[PDB]
Amino acid sequence: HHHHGSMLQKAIRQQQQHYLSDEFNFVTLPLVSMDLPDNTVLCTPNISESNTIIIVVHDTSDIWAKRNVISGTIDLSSSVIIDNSLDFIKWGLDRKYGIIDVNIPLTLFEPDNYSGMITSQEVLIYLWDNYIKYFPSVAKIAFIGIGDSYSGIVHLLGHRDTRAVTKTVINFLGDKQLKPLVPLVDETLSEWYFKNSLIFSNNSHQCWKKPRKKFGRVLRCDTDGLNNIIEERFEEATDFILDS
Amino acid sequence: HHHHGSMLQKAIRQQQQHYLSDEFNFVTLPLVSMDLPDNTVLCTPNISESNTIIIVVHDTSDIWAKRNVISGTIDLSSSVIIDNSLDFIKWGLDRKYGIIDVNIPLTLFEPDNYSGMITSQEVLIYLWDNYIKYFPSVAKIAFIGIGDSYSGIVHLLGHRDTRAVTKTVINFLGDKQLKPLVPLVDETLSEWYFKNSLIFSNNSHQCWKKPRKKFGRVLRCDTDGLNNIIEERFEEATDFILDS
Repeated sequence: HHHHGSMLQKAIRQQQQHYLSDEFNFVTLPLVSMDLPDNTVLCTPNISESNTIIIVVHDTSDIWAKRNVISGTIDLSSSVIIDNSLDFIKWGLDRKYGIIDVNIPLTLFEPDNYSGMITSQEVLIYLWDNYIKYFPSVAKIAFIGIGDSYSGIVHLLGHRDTRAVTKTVINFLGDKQLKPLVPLVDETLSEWYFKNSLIFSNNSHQCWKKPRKKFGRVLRCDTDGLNNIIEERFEEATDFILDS
Repeated sequence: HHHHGSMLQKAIRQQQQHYLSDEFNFVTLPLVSMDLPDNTVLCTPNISESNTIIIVVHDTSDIWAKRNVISGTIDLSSSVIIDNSLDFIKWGLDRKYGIIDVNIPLTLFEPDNYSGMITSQEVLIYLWDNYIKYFPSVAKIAFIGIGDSYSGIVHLLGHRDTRAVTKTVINFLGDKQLKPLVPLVDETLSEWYFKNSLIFSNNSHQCWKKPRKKFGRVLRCDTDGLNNIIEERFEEATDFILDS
């Protein structure tokens, strides 16, 4: 039986690309000279001329579907995309913010997602060095990282001076492993990162079973599951964003 | 939550198209002037110059995947295509037969698959009237219909004189409804159809809980599930094929 997991990852991002184009006319941010698909990064038009930007980073979205229990096969008509960034996108558009949506493919068929995290680091560095750094009108960025993909955000904070425009970082972690920030340029960054971040994790997390300050203010949600903790704490998150 | 079922149907057929091209260099049979995708019908090269053709008709393949039980989401790395026609394709290639593979999209989001069956009827009529009818070297066709898609086959038998080249029809039914053949051109066809068909259905089927001759020799397998009854009776099927 032939695996179908990679095809699915691309099918998911492509339907997302479709909705975001039809509904809010997003577009692609050519991440040329990297062997990643075009719709990896998507963004509001005239993003270059935007004041405030929300940048949402995530791994491929989950698919929920019922499953004929004994055949074990997936009910195609019940299949839906659980898009954890869509509500942040709609929230920011409704305040005329610039939106950047980054999609990082999961590393399937491997003990964990180390490699996906590395890709996340590389894409956010490309984004910052070739774009954004050359955005004239950008003032105030908020970063939202869903799942493992958040590694790319923390990496960028530590490997680029950034505090000129970065006002908030949010991480909806779930059951994933906490990402440390190890500053390279400035040690103040440790204190800044703790006072300007929210790291939302599953109630059932390994931690709390003592998180150190390099991790940046970890909070224990009352539920589990990325979708659940985002629903649970979307207001606390957006609240925290606006006060910066 | 946005449905994802249609995208999936196209993603499945497209990975199939990939394997069949890389592994046996299949190609597309332009079904022009119909608003169906290119990879609907796929076939061995030089099909026009083939003596014996196996024609395998099926609905979109199932996807099996484990599912994180409480989040309810699908394990992408465990996801696989359950391709019920692949073993017939490999069986026929290993005897140098011509292969034609027809894919009919399921009608998702509707009480049943009436519409898909109608599409199946239309594609096999297009195939027979614009192609095949004009194949010089074709002698001996066997039809294999998986699931509801078999309706297109029965329809063609009754709406076109066909017995010049059709030697066997096989239907791996499962739990679907039996397709009657109502001859239009010739009444002998009822007797021919019963003596030249095998209709394999699930042990748990509605029938046997008395099938009439218009249905063409229904057999009760010992298991349930298309994949299971094909595994169970692949030899009986191929056996029945060769004796014609």
